[PDB]
Amino acid sequence: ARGPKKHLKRVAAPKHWMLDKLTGVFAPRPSTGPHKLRECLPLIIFLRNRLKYALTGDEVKKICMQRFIKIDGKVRTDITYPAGFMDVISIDKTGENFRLIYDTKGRFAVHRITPEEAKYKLCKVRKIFVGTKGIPHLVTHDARTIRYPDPLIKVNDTIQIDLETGKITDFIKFDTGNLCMVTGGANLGRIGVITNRERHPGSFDVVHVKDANGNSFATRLSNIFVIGKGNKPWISLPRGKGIRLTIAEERDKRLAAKQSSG
Amino acid sequence: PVARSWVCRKTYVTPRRPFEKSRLDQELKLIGEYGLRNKREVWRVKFTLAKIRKAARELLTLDEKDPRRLFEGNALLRRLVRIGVLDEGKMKLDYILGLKIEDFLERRLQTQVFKLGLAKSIHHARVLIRQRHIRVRKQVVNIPSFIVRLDSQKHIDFSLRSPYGGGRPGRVKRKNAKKGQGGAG
Amino acid sequence: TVTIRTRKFMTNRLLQRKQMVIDVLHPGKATVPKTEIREKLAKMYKTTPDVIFVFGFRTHFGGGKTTGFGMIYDSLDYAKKNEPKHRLARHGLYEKKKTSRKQRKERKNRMKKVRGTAKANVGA
RNA sequence: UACCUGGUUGAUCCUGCCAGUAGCAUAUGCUUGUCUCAAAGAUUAAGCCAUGCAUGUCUAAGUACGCACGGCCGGUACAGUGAAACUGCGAAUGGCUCAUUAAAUCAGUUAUGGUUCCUUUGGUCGCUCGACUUGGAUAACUGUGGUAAUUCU
RNA sequence: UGGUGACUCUAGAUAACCUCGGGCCGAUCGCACGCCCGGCGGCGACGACCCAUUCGAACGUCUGCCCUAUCAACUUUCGAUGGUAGUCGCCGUGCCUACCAUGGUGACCACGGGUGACGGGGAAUCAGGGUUCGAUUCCGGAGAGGGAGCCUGAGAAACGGCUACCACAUCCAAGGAAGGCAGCAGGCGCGCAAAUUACCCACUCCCGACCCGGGGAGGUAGUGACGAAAAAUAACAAUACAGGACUCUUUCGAGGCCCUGUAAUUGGAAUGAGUCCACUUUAAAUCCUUUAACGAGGAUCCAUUGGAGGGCAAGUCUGGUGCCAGCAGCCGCGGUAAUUCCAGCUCCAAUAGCGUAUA
RNA sequence: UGCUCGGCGCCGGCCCGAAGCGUUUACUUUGAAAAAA
Repeated sequence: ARGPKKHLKRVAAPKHWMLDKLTGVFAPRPSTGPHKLRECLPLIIFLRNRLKYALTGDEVKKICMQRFIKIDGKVRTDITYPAGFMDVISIDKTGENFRLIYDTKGRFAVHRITPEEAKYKLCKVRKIFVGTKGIPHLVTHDARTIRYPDPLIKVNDTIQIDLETGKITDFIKFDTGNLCMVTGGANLGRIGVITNRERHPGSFDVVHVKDANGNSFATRLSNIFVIGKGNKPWISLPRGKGIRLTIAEERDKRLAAKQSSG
Repeated sequence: PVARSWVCRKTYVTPRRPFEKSRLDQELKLIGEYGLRNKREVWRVKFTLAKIRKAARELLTLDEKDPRRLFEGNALLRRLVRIGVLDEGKMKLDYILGLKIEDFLERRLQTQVFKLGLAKSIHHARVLIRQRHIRVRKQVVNIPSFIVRLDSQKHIDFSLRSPYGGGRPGRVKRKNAKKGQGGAG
Repeated sequence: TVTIRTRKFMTNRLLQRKQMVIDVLHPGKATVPKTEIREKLAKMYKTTPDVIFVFGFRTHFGGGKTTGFGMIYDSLDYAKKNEPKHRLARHGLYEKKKTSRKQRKERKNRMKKVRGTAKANVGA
């Protein structure tokens, strides 16, 4: 081609979108934003599928442009605004709030939250930078540039940032024994405790994280998020709590739910 | 670029030897007591049974106490007992290999209608199924090649809009009554 | 004779409207037109029958149960605000201009054959 | 479903081939009630095209002295709608085809610590030590012309 | 100060430079209106050097591509190989200049030629092992007759942008103007071979100053026996009669209630195709479904295709020509008693499908 | 397979953990990375 692509095919989108196959030949291509193309969730698909508030592409424009939506405490007007991991969705007229977190599988899930919980946002540092006059600069996962942070913030540290102001409130150091979140890949959306990390020079570092049920796995360093200091999470967990519960006992619990329902 | 499905598969299959005596005699026989239209229906049934026996063959190829084998086998025997071709006591993994075409054709809707005593003959059962006279859990069914589940077996009854089980008389009895009252005076 | 039961009732209050899924139960008769469906739905929800926009009615095999959608607003101006135009045309609230898109295409071409205020009179 | 059958001889065993058997997708022929999907100028011609269409765009927030409409007490400018035109935006997307191309393209994996990036997001934007608003050019418009004609001037 | 596995990294300090074809340090516009004593205030929109981020693009590293020896040596200072110094390029590099040495690849198949070669994700066949195709909706690459060159713009060597060539080709008062359907429909040419000069932005997305406009992107309809899926062409009752199912008469005879089967004997029960009202669907219809009024006794509301010696399920049936006409994928059937030719009857195979030729 | 820093433990001392290193290959086994259909 001679330039950037402005179109997205319906089957070209990855699986975590969870779309259909006959209702359209085109998919909603998200606009440029803080997050990458593969891991994102636009407003249009979330509103017209997860909540089913709008049934039409004109209807989702009517539900969006009337300034009833809050993203990181700010009102937006884009229909293809990329809202990825650990983002807050607030609706003032309805009265409920949502936070964008992964499910136990490779997809996003809805999560109703209390409003007083919707005042801070966890962020993961990408790099530590120095400004033009010795000013320390910080880059989060949503590219939120923060000036003058704490000196105990490193490359792979996680911080708590207030939504209404944008200042550093709390932070968690990266060491073994902390509760962990995994974002990205086939092994995605799970809760565990970091126990072992080895270092590879010039390669991708792999960490070893033990599950609370004793399950063992290993993922890359770039797909590691910290959501708690030790064993207590700072964020309220959804139903399922990231165990990667195995197939035969979703079969067993589905038969149990069917016999209990009658 | 269109929003099309483009997915299909053949349901029947043709044998290698077209002209023969024996297998022709058994398929003509089973059409004889089961009342089938043509050879393509039993070709579809044979293809489905060959698929499920092939799937059982690579299921039994894998070793014992394997998770996906156990899960696929439990799901397959649960499907086979819920369609009614097996019985609830004999749940074993290799008894799928010991069933034939008559077990598949027993759960046909025509056989259930004929053995339930609401039809005279199997041909009468076929023409009455094709004429939409049966409600199955309050649902009008037309297709004769219908698989009846074990739990959906006691709900077979005449449809409420049929004149046989109670309802308005059709075109012909109304015509006979009209010509009778016309000729009466 | 003909009854309506509510299903999947949800109140999206920000749109000043409520959504619900319509099934129509009627034994041994034709497909029911939407007028008395709207009247009975409005009588069920204690509303006058003017803010209802039902669409998409399909008939099952047998006709004992026909599915559909159900829609209610709170005011006529809000129904005029966020609604598809063809539903208003079915209800007789909005009318469109009757020329085809081909005639508009050659019309726009005939304006772009000139420049300036000649576009105002070359295309009548 | 891990399959054969007829054919050299006066008759018998073998190499061996021919021909039947089943599917796949192209044309054609015969024939034809219902209904759900659904391919379709690719193989010769990436040969030639008459015609009609396929890219346009305004909110409260860039320019409004077109009475083209239109509100009054009109006088310390502009109520409002507004064709047209100036201005920035995209026109490098999408659609069709396989003519070239044989470590070329492409697939998996890697690096740019050897470079760029419209727009969006976040920050930077009194960090420098020396006017209570500056200037002239062009539209649209009016009027005047040549061409056989153009989205000509 | 801070970081990488690693900087000639970022930051810090010093001396200057700082391009008139010229880096920033707001001479822009709307909304609600105000406090204090002329100054002082919020919510925005637009623009803006610098970064990181986002869509990416670009050159690279390792591994994997059809056939051919009637392709055995190939490339070289008209750069082939690398070193030094530069030019250009957004950077890295013979990408290219000036000087150097003769280098680099090959039997593990280079070099050369052909390909009925766009590649892959895939499709058919498939015990296992394999063979063939992939133009084709997903991804990436190439071009818009073929080369060449260029403006604008962040991003184009763009062709529904421009310039010159040849080939084709439109109009003309003859001086000159105007061209690229391998886009949507449609025409010519070609061939065994391939559809309407239709409706609409309503659904899915895309562009724009932007809820509001536009989009042959697409959706809808028709042509459509490419192919796939479901699925009409009747059954019960009594009479046409060979006797079995069980007991008996040496055998016929009888008990015979399920009888089983077939004849244009009769009888009622019915539903569809179609004719159409309504309703539904839809931008509006058509399609499907529901429902009125109709609508079958040779249900004339009439089912074809190749065959009947063997392979290979099906008449030594009848009549006609009698090495001629012909049949026959192969054996072989025709010379005056044709189980194969040509016609009528019956029968077998699949069934709205069947046969033939090319791979 | 062992020789500079610190840990579950106890009164200059034992054990454990660890900065650092402790023959290359194929194969075997477990993980990540691995577009959708």
